[PDB]
Amino acid sequence: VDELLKGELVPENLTEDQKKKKKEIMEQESLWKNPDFKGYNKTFQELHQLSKTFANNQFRLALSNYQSGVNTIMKNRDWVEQYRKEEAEKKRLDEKWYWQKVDRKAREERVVYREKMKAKQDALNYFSKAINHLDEIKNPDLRERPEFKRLLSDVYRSWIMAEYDLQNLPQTIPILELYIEIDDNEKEYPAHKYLASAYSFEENMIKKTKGPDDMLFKYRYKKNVHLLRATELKYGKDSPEYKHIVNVINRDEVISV
Amino acid sequence: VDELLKGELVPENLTEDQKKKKKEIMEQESLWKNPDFKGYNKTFQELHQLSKTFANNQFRLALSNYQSGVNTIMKNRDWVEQYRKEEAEKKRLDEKWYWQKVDRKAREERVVYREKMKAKQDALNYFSKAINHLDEIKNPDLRERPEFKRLLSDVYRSWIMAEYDLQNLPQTIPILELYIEIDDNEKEYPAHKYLASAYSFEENMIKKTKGPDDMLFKYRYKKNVHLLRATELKYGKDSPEYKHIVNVINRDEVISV
Amino acid sequence: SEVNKRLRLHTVLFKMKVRTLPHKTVLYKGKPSADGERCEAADKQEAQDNTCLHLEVFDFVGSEDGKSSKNLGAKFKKMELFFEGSNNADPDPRKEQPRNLTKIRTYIYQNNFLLEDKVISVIADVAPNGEPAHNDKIELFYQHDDYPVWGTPETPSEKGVGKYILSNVENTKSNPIRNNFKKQFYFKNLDYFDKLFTKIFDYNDRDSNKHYKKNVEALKGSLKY
Repeated sequence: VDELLKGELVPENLTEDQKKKKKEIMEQESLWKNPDFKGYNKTFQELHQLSKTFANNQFRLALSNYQSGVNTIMKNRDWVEQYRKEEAEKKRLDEKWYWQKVDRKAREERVVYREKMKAKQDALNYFSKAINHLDEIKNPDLRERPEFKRLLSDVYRSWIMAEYDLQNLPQTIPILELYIEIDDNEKEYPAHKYLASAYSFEENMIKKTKGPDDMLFKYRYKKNVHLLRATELKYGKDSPEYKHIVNVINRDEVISV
Repeated sequence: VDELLKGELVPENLTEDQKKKKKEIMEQESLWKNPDFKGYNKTFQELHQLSKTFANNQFRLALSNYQSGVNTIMKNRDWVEQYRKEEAEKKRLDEKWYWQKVDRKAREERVVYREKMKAKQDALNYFSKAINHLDEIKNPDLRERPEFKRLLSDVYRSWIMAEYDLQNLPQTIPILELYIEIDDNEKEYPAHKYLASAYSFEENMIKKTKGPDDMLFKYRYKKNVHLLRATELKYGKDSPEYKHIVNVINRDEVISV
Repeated sequence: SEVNKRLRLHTVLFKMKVRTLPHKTVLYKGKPSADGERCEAADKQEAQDNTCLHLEVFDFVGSEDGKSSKNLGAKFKKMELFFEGSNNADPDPRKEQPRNLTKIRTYIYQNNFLLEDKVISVIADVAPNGEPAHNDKIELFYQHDDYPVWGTPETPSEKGVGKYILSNVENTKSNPIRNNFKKQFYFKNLDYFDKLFTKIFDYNDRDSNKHYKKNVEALKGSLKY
């Protein structure tokens, strides 16, 4: 069941009485045909944002960015695989020491890590543009369609994976919480694994800067809630791995006897 | 079939009904024979722009500019060939060190380079004047004749080749597109080769100046279209050269999975 | 032109799953809907029940001035291939024989939000193969600002308005509408989707070779120890 098979949000083309109403209005605009008209008051024209064609264009705008941004990730992996392959194929005619190989190996790992951070930022720019297009649709009826919930979740998933590569953990928390409230995305364990790490980063910074304990307790609690939830969704309840996490959480949290 | 060997756009000169019409018209104007008359209203005189004599005349002017512009390039090659011939024939009695040859040979190149680039701009003006003579003809009946198709192709062909040497690549895009819309010119690989470079040139300019992605894709798309199209027309489809180009375009463009 | 004959080879897409698609390109397969006007997307894209191809390319108004993100309108040009009969028994899409075309439908859409201008053009050729000159069997349907309503035939008073056949228009030297229609738009439109159909298949066909090679590569990792 591919929601994005047709590449649109809602299909667009019945009642004879309704067909009669559309006839008279269409003839009214025939007399008042003026392509150069520009409304001083935009309130009437702003209601066009509720039209189905408006949402079709916004959806395909955001969809277009997602394809470009995802292409950046895929093209980067293709070149990294190609670049590593070429390195082992070229002849090292001036290397006869073990430490020389390590330095040469460290050169490639610098180049590869240099290109990845460049690729992620280019992709993250596209995913940001896709997000803005999805958020300028004001029709709640069109916000519940299978096509909409498919792209909104796919954009967020590719956005967070790109954001986390750039060590920007605290920015992922608001997006992660909105991701786990769409369809059955809360049932996924990877969506809870990133939540475990993101709240752990905020736990350290509050402790490191000697901030309020109130923000520390809130971020620590959110970490334990989603760390345990992630294991439950992957290794299952009453499993030896689940038992281990209970020991850590009870050790880490506060219990009143 | 040689269209240029005709020497005219159309040979303009039967029916008794038409012949009787000619005799009565010529006598009406013969009574009003005022060779010094100049009409205050240009509208009636503008009808002469639709005549066959007018079109038979603008063809000669463009051809003369084309033929004269050909001689500029032709004579330039004779000069350069004779110039480098005389350099090796005249005795060098003060030449006994190796680096004497390097500087003297490099001096000839700057002399030759000045000769060629001066010839191009000298020839380009003739080609540019030829275009303005062809675009002012307002007889659609005579615009489809074989003679017009040959000259408009030859004028555009030499115009694009000369403009390429002056590094005026972005100015060849409109002329190249109009060149591939005439007869079987779309089946020639050189015409699509320049389009690959010209759109690549515009692609870099937007990339260099960091312009919008919209214009980048438009030039990127047209680049790959005429890059692959030129590959097809030279080695044939499913050729080893064709296969490699597809892989290059595969990483270049954007794909969705 | 012999172009539509080359479009017969595009029946291999039915049994080949589509994964690699160019940017802003939509393609799926299904069964004809009521009246044979369009195609309905099937729930399964690999069954032999499908007899049609759907291919859509969409763009944005304002991409020529860098204002695509300004939301100035929407547009898309899509073409479909209608096939007759069932698919072959074997599920292999590499070996598929050319099949006739029931009809070729061309759909042009272009809507401008600011100017409130909408142009919908539908072109259907119910005789793709069989006769080089089948002008009277080419249906043209022009709509402008929702006028006329869908399915309204052409009237003698309003020539060119509503659904009509290509043979209605003239081919005089004064207004060679028919000859230009073949030279200007129709010939280029068919070739554009002809290469695109081959473009999609070759991309997905190539991925078959790689996964065979990927398994070979991981096996060579045991030769080092």
